[PDB]
Amino acid sequence: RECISIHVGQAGVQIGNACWELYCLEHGIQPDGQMDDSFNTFFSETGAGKHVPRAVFVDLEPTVIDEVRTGTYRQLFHPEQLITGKEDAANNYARGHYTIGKEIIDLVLDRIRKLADQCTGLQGFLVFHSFGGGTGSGFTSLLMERLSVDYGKKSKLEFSIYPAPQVSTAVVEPYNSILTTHTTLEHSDCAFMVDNEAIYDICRRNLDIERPTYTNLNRLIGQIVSSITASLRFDGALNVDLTEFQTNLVPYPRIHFPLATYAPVISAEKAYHEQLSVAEITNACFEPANQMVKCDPRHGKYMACCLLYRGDVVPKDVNAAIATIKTKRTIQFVDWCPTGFKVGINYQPPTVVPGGDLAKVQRAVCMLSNTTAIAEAWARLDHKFDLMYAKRAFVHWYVGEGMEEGEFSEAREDMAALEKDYEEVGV
Amino acid sequence: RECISIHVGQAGVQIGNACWELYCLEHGIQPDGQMDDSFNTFFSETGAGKHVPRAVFVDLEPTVIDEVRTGTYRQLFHPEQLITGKEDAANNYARGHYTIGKEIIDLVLDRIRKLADQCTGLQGFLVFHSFGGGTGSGFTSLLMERLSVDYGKKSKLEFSIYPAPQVSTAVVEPYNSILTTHTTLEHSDCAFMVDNEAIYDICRRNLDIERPTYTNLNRLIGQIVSSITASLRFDGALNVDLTEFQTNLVPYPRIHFPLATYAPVISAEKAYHEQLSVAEITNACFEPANQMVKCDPRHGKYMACCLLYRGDVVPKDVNAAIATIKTKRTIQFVDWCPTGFKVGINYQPPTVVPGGDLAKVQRAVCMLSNTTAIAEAWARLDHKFDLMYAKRAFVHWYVGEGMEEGEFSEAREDMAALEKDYEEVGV
Amino acid sequence: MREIVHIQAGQCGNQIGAKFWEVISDEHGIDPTGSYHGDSDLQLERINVYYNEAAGNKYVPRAILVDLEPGTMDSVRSGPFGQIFRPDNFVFGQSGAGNNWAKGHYTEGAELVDSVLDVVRKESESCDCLQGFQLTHSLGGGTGSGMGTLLISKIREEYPDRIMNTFSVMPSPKVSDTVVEPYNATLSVHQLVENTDETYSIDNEALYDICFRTLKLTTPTYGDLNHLVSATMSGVTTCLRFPGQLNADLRKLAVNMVPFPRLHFFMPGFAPLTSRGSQQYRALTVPELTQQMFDSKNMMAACDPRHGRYLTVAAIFRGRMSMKEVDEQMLNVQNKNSSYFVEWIPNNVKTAVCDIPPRGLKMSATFIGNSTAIQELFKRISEQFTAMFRRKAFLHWYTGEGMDEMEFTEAESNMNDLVSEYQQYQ
Amino acid sequence: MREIVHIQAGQCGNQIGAKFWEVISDEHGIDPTGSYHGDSDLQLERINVYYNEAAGNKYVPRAILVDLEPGTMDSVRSGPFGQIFRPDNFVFGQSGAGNNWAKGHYTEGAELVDSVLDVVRKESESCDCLQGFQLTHSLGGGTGSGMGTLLISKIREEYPDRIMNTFSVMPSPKVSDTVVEPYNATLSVHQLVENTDETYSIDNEALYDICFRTLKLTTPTYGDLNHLVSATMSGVTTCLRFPGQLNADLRKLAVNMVPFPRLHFFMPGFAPLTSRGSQQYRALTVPELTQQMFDSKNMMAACDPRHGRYLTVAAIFRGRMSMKEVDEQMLNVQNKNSSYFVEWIPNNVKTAVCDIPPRGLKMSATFIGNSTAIQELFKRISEQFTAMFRRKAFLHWYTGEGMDEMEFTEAESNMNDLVSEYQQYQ
Ligand SMILES: Nc1nc2c(ncn2[C@@H]2O[C@H](COP(=O)(O)CP(=O)(O)OP(=O)(O)O)[C@@H](O)[C@H]2O)c(=O)[nH]1
Ligand SMILES: Nc1nc2c(ncn2[C@@H]2O[C@H](COP(=O)(O)CP(=O)(O)OP(=O)(O)O)[C@@H](O)[C@H]2O)c(=O)[nH]1
Ligand SMILES: Nc1nc2c(ncn2[C@@H]2O[C@H](COP(=O)(O)OP(=O)(O)OP(=O)(O)O)[C@@H](O)[C@H]2O)c(=O)[nH]1
Ligand SMILES: Nc1nc2c(ncn2[C@@H]2O[C@H](COP(=O)(O)OP(=O)(O)OP(=O)(O)O)[C@@H](O)[C@H]2O)c(=O)[nH]1
Repeated sequence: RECISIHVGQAGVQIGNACWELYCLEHGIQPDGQMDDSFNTFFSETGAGKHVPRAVFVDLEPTVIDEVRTGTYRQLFHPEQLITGKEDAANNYARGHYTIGKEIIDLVLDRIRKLADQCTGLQGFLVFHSFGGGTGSGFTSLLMERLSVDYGKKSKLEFSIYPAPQVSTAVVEPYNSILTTHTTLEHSDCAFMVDNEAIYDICRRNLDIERPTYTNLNRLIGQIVSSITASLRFDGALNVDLTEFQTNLVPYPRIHFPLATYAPVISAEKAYHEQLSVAEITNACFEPANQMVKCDPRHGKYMACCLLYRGDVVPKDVNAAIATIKTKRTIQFVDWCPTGFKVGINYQPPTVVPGGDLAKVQRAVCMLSNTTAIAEAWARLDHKFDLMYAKRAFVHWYVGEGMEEGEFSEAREDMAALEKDYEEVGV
Repeated sequence: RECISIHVGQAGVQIGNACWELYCLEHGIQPDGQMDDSFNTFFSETGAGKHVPRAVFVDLEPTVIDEVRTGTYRQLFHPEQLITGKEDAANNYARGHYTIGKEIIDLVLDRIRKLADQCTGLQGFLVFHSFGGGTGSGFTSLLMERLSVDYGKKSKLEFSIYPAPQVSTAVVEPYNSILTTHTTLEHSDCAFMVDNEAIYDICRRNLDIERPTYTNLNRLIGQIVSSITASLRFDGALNVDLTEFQTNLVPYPRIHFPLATYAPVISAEKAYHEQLSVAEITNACFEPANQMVKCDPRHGKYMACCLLYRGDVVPKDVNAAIATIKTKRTIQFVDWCPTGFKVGINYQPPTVVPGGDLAKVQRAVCMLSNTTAIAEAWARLDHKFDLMYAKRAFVHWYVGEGMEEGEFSEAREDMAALEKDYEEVGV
Repeated sequence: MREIVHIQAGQCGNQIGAKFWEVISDEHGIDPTGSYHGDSDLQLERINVYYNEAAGNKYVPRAILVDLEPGTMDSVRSGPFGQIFRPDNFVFGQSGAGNNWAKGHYTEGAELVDSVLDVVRKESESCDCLQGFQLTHSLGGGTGSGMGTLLISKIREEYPDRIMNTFSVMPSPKVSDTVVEPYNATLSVHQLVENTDETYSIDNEALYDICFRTLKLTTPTYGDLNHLVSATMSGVTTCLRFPGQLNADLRKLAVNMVPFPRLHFFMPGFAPLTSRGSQQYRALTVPELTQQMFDSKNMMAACDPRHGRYLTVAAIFRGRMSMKEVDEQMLNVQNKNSSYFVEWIPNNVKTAVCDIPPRGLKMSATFIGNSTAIQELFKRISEQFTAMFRRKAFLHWYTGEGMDEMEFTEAESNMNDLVSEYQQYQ
Repeated sequence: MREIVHIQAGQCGNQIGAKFWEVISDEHGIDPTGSYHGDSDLQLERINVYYNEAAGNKYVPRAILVDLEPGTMDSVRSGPFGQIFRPDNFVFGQSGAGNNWAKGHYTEGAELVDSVLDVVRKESESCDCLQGFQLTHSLGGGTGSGMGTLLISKIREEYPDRIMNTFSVMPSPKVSDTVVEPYNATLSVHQLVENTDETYSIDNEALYDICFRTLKLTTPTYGDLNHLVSATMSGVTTCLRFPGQLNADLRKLAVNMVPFPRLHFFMPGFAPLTSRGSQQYRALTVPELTQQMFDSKNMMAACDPRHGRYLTVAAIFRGRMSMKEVDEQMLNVQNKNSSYFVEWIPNNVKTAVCDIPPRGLKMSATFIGNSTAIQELFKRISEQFTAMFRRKAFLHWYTGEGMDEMEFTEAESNMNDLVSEYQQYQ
């Protein structure tokens, strides 16, 4: 079992330096780069007593790359993998895909192929990016189209950071997301979304951290994406590989946007006072405010969800928990897939970063759940997009790059084509 | 009973230093050259308390001879037997047979005759070479023509390494084999073929050795040619001499190319967990992937095969094994020779090299089986030869040596003359 | 003499089979390395019916372990008796099935069947005369359900007269550890109902319920559940492993339990079942076991037998006991509860006894019953199959592997037929 | 046994050859003075194939250094291993060529050829049996281009059967360090294509591009470039210098790589190539080197191999390694990329291995390839030749030395023919 990761844009490298911070701590790998089969899916054996990561951090702006090259994890990452551009995308899907993308995709694609040649058990890929940025929206759309025509059959996990309803970092981020989703729809097998404001109230309420940064955020997101691949690393009573999440979550080829939520998220002083068990965590993840995406689940119906656990958790009490959750009438499962449960257990417990706000817990759980609760978000993104598209605002840059109103018009009706079938299956 | 061996080319000396490694260990001969009738057929009595081998390692390139002279088996081999040339054949049948061969064959032929004079029970000869090389194709063709006119009646065992279907060390090796086979057809009594890639999957699958070298290969091939002559060395319930393989394998004077296969080939840790018996080895050797030549036996029919065993093996269970193999309809024997079975038993068990990957077994079996499964190989070698012969590629060196298109045309039609009678007897 | 070859398809098949060799090796007295240290000479006669004699007084089993993921082979190899298995039988691919019946049956499994078919040719030739194949798989998932049922079809083409006994664990409504259970179950039973002459339907709901009422286990893991099902697999194949006053072959139960060729889905069960805290207060006599034998909550199936009628049942007792009180007990259960037995058969009970019980116990037995209560299990999964199939949900991945929706409709035609077969004789 | 005589014509020839004795002397363990201090006895056998034994356990090379300016001889004499060379081989005139092919080939060089021809008579007689001549020159300029190719014709008249190997570096369009490059190149290749049986076409652009991508050298001088090309000259002549499992003579590559007498322009290359800042983060295994072996930006020629098709290639590995994984790797490059190989040959790959690697490294290899991509280099220089020749620019100096414009037209007839020869087999 092997899988190659790729991080794009400002959002990717903050996920890169954080998510790889705990992997080397999980396998007992010191930061210098050295200390039997669990680390094979993310670290190769470089001759004798040295490792190297299976990742590519591409970014147009080198302001993040030189920081990592001059950071503390210098001896770990390959200097060739830290790819550098020439100039930033400027929150332009057109500039990050067509002008700046084409003159560097020939180097990035050849770099991906030569690393994939020596692989033998390459299960798939996982992409880290954000449609609200320029490099994460433009350059990621280029490689996904160019590698899908090459490989195609292999799986892909798109970990994209989406915009919030009222919170927003930029103004052109609807234009970045509306264009790239037209290309990401047909080639991305499954994309797990993340919201920026959804993390804000989580740490404020549960972790009671009133001045964190991205380093606290990405440490949690890095732990979330470590649990989904934890079955392949360490042994488990009921293991699941990378192809398991492609079938039991994507019933239709275009409806491939599951929500995500994670629990328990308890502070240090609060962990000793709170009783850790299977019942409260199994109820906490289905709680609507405890999600990584601010979308009302009660406005729709759930299609299917997977209950992947960690640590010494017996398989019986988890079956009783999902059985009790089925009886709760506060939620409502759709009649098209009522038995949409997928239990999973792993023996290796959750790790802990030294000095981090997250506390040690003997058991944890991660959730990916397909539902019709995302259609209200796309409806909101279309309405706010119509305000700017009507006035033709922030359009002279894209056509100044080379685009035109045609693909902008095709991108608008594509969401309308996505609005109808989410409401149809929601019946 | 005596027999004289000769090794030619790079292929011969790696078989020479390996096959003679276990003979001196079989007879309790230390590497220094010293310690009653079993060793007489391969080792003479050198006055008192010293031996000398009955072999000649001829080679045009002395890069292997000085290694053996500076090797660990220095005191064993006679210094006159290690014949050296002046310059390599350069993968040229013409240069190794006509220019460089004639100025040294007068010394080699006189050396063979003076050693053969003191013999009294010289049964025949056995040649180790490879048509894919220059020295093994050019020089071996010279001596075989020149000694056959002299002796003629005596038998000959041509142990030639052939090219694989897709694997190949060189590009001119079809030109080396197509020319030398025109001369080897009429004078060679019987030639047991070996394929290079056929050994690769054997050790990979059975012995589970994922980085061996030629030293592991030739240790197996040296053990194979030790078992075929084991009846003459040690006593046996049903002995067979060198002339036995001339009659029961060569029904026609031109169809004299039997396949070969050997079993059991089990590792050290795998030997204890697997039961060694007569039934599975008698089924394992007839398995098509368990052969030393990658050729489908189901595409033709078997003419005759000999079941020569080793170790403490009673004569009754071996008769039941071949009787059961006759009942299996997965194979199909030819109607022209239905009773093509030749059982043979020997009391002396298989030996073991210290540190070698091969494990100790109380019983073993070696096989030489004539069949029509080789005609697809000659058909393949003719088709690939026609691709280069059409463009007249790699021809200016041979005519630069002295050859011409005439003998090349006579060599092409000779295989066509060989293709028709293999298909005729296959009916 | 009457050898059996163990096959272990799927993840559950490897784990359920690893415990089968665990328990029977104890009563036979086999070392973890492979040597023999048994106490009685009777254990040495019929060792050949499951093991192969080897050098150094060593013994090796005929376990054909097959799976599509290498994790199960490494874990079983590091088990208590992982080293006793021969290494060449551990054939395995690289990529898992991902709970897809189409991959492991047409595309991903076909690359592996050519490697295992040649292995069983070697093991089938080593034995004197094979009696029947003891396969173990699970309807849940794609590997054991897809690739396991494939070689059932291929082996039946070779042996159209030998016995094909399979211990198939099925899904359940409340216990649903996988979303693709009804589709994998519906396609597998289409082949198992036609090819295999015997089938032991096991349900995980009963395995959780059986350990609550009587064992009182507060933290029962998978290892605790495997001990229950492994004892039933050992109890059925005990008469042809030790002598007894009335020995019943595996085929002698098939002739008595299978009145029609498709009607072969059996109800497994086991006795005695007592916790460590109440072992002294229970009587080990035959009247105590027989009442607990046909109890409504004893078998390894969630369906209530009170909602059906037994067409035929068997109780292969095991251990030194008087068979007089045995026959009086089997007479009472059929006479006292005659409403729960078919009137068109005079005797629905089979009998068999053995002399040498397992280690630690004195008298025991194993239950095998073909009843009409199992139709409630086949119809509820069909309702789960019918609910999702009518919208063609979770089928586009199947069509990618060369499948078609017509075979799903044909599988439904076999599903609704066999449940009506039970309704006829009810 | 199979001796080689090194010739060094032109300014580049003396410098490129000085580094050749630098690197091979290290692995052989030769003192800067001339003595031997090696660690292994295997280094002492085949020292005669490039050096001559002398008194006091001293050794001297057979380097025929020739040039028309005394500056290159004084600099090489003051080098790291400048004192080891014998002074009598340092023959040299007074006046330079001034980048004129006609002066160093007809008038100025003819005064010097009589002095060097008698020297090779002495060195050719001292050896037991010469194998082939390893010359080094550059098409740029007049000294190495004019006088270097002159003695090629004279020696071939004496030895019409021996091997004449040359490591010729050619000009390039972007890197043009001399105005008379196309005229000097066009007249030189007229003789090299007919006389020499082997030719290694090296381009200075690739030597700059190879040091940018993988070595990451921020200030690479000529000494850094010489280390790359000198290792390829050492790698080709390693099998007949140390023993191995399959030793390939220099002539054995000629028979395999030269399907026609003129078609002998080879593509040199080298591996491993990794910087000091990334040497630790790389695997030295055979699958890692083989992918980098046939990389599009690895060879020492600016022409893209993707724009052509390999007619024949060789990879003489060097170091202890398993040849099993080697053959699978050479099988994959020809099978996975079969479009970039000619269909009218079944196998385009040659193999060879050695046991004793160089100092500091464990496994290595060297590439030699005859492909159709080289025709893009011969045609662009022909356009440079045709652009200036059509106006007879910069030809009056050639006519002063007794030349004629007809020979320039005849050289063009050889130039446009050989590029069409590659077009035939493409
Ligand atoms: N009675 C038992 N049932 C088990 C056991 N292990 C698993 N199972 C049940 O069988 C169900 C599926 O069987 P498996 O665990 O073998 C899934 P499989 O290995 O075939 O596919 P992958 O692991 O995804 O490669 C599973 O959900 C359980 O309900 C066991 O040890 N005993
Ligand atoms: N690969 C290398 N190429 C070199 C080296 N030195 C020079 N050159 C290249 O060869 C080109 C011409 O070769 P030379 O330097 O020998 C000029 P030459 O000495 O023959 O004439 P004069 O110096 O004018 O007497 C030159 O322009 C370079 O492109 C070197 O050390 N290595
Ligand atoms: N949640 C989260 N989002 C991030 C993080 N870093 C960047 N982002 C996202 O990045 C978006 C801003 O655009 P950037 O990704 O920074 O674009 P860029 O890489 O600076 O390049 P340009 O778009 O050309 O300016 C925001 O909308 C964020 O959602 C992070 O650490 N955490
Ligand atoms: N199986 C096996 N084949 C060998 C071995 N040594 C050499 N060969 C064969 O030799 C062939 C290569 O040509 P060589 O026989 O080495 O030719 P050479 O003796 O080096 O002399 P030239 O042909 O002039 O280069 C390959 O095709 C191999 O099949 C060996 O140890 N084992």
